Amino acid sequence: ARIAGVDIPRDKRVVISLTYIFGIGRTTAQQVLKEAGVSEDTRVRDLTEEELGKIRDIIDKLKVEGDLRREVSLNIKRLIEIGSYRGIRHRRGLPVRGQNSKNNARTRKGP
Amino acid sequence: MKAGIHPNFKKATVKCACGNEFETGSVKEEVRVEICSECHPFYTGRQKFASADGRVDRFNKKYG
Amino acid sequence: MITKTSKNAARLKRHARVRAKLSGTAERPRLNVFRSNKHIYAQIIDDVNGVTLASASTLDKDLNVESTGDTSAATKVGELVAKRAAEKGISDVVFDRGGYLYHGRVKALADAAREAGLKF
Amino acid sequence: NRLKEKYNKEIAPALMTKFNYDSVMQVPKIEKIVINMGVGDAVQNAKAIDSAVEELTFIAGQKPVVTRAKKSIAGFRLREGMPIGAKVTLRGERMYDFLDKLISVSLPRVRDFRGVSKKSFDGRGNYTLGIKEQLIFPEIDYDKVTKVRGMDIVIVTTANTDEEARELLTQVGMPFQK
RNA sequence: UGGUGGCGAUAGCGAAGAGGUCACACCCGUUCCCAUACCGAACACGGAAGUUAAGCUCUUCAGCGCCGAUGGUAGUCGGGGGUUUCCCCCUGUGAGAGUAGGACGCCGCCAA
RNA sequence: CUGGGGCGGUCGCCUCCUAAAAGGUAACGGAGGCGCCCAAAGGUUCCCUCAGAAUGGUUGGAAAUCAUUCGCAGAGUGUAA
RNA sequence: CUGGGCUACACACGUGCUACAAUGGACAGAACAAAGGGCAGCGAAACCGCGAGGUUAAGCCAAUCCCACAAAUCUGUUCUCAGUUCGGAUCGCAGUCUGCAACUCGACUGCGUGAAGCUGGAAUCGCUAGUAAUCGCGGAUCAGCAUGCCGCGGUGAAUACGU
Repeated sequence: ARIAGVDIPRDKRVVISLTYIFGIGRTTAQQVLKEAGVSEDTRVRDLTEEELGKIRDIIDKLKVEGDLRREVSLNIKRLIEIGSYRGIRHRRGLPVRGQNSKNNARTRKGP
Repeated sequence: MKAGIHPNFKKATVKCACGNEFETGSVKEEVRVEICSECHPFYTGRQKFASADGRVDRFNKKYG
Repeated sequence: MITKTSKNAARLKRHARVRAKLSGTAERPRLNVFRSNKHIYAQIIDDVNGVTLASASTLDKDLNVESTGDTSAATKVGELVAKRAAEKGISDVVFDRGGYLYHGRVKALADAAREAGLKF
Repeated sequence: NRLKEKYNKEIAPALMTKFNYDSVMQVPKIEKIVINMGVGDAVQNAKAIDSAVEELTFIAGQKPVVTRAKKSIAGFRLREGMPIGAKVTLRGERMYDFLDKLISVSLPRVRDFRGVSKKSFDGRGNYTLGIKEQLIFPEIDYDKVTKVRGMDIVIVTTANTDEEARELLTQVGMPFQK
């Protein structure tokens, strides 16, 4: 499940249904789902036996769950292995993407 | 085979979104199935599917 | 890979625990059944002597069935061998169950012996 | 009989021509599959062992057997009795519909399914297979329990060496990790 | 050649070949008779397609396990002596281990 | 009871050793236990065989479970030899 | 003079921002200001780019022109009580602008991701009406760099029994 995504929506909004999977979101769901033409539409679970497969072709041509986790693996793992200046904060614990270290710290350190 | 403990198994009709069908047996008279080996990219040779792995790595970054 | 016990192999571990219960003879020789796949036998044996007193089997060119290896028509040997020792007159015999279940058509062999006369 | 007609037509002579044996019947096969829960309610405090009954009977309608703890455990729960995990040691022809539900149906419902277990053989011919999900098998309802367990499935071969058995399973067509 | 017995693993583990028409086998099916903490693996049932592969038989090995001495010693009955926590003779017994060696079986009854 | 007595400890029952190859055979000698428990842990019919080890697996862990070989017994046999 | 640091980071605080949501969230249309700056500058319109912005270029030494469109607010669709069609960090890929150069260390935009939060303890604060609170705008620094600072307007409250 579902017929379009893996662990897709059921009895929920169509734009949020396209906003379910790890990579299918709100803007792109409105974009490629807007190319399919739903707009919620039909707002719960009834798109089509041939429309939902239209989300299998238009909804299937893009990606990506394992490719998003794999690109992140080559990013925090790529720069985590190819260096780096993003690695020492990519796993070192401190703020990597820019912040104060005496700051709120609700990304890595906390309290 | 104990009587009344084992559910009846009518001849199944497996189906798929790609229109592929398979004749087996199940408790249900008909069985729609989201994915089949004839549709799954791994079993179907080496289809590009979505990758195109290694594009690009470990380097290919140039612009003039 | 899976090593299995043959149906002759462990069967004689079930047979000897009957052999520790009965004395072979007592003017009453012991009487076993041999259930093969094809055709099923019957001997009349007794310790101490080890003398097979009288015998036949489903393999017998005299008195064929001719269905040969199925239900109680193959226990004519259960009828025959009791009629065979009936001319020896001996006896109200001891009955070995072999290593098989006294169930039928293994029971039906020894069933055919009783209205052929022999008291057990 | 779709897997059963598969190897009774081509696969068993295909290994004979790959490398020899006497007596063409001398070919490894599918012997027996032992599905396991192993759960024991973690750790007996559910109390529903018997929740694993409803979860298991729709993989295949074979009635299961809860495996009783054959030892007392000093570090956890409990002493013997109070069984730990269910079990179906299925065989025969229901065997050859369990595997058709695996390869082309439920094994791609493992999410990241590509190929697996280069080394999970027991050394001399058994094939072990751990399972971590239970939306996998088709007649499991998503309307039902929605609780997460794990499984083993132990495929048993006939070959003396898993050399012959691994090459058997590739003539079966088993997707391995390469 | 199969079945059932009797004899201390000298009968056995292990290695290696060879046999299947008949017999014992695997093998095939599960409607029946009946079984599984489930299930025709087993147990039960009726059948004959495939087989020496396994069982089982024969044949070679002494790697292992076993049997097993003779001689000689430890110990020891019975005397006798002492330097007496022990030791010495004499008479008769005699171990254990090891070893020379044997052996990977005989003897039946019934059935073809 | 006693290596004078007192204080300590023991008084009866089962097992072992001391016990000298039958069987007994002592000491305030050396070890354990016993004043119960099982409506089945009894009787019978009919099945089946352990412990540990390795190999691989589900949260699985040095170990609960699950499969293939090993495994004459290194397991159990209510409670202790 | 180059590079670095002032930006580090188990931890405690200080002041603010944005939230925890239906008097709300997303969209469509309409309406209302005041103030200041702009020649080493503001930049109109036109086209391009979702986008941030790019191109050229009329005009303005400025009560004329530009910054400029205000936003909260009003009228319809819809979300419906849930960590969510709320909220927004973190972090990844992809672009723009600034600069000798944006990795330590500028911001903005795209797609994705969607922490924690469901009105916050003892205690503590500011507040007497165009005030509190709240919604936006402009400017000093300044190539870039505001959630601060200084001004500007918009919606429009309750209570003061008494010492």
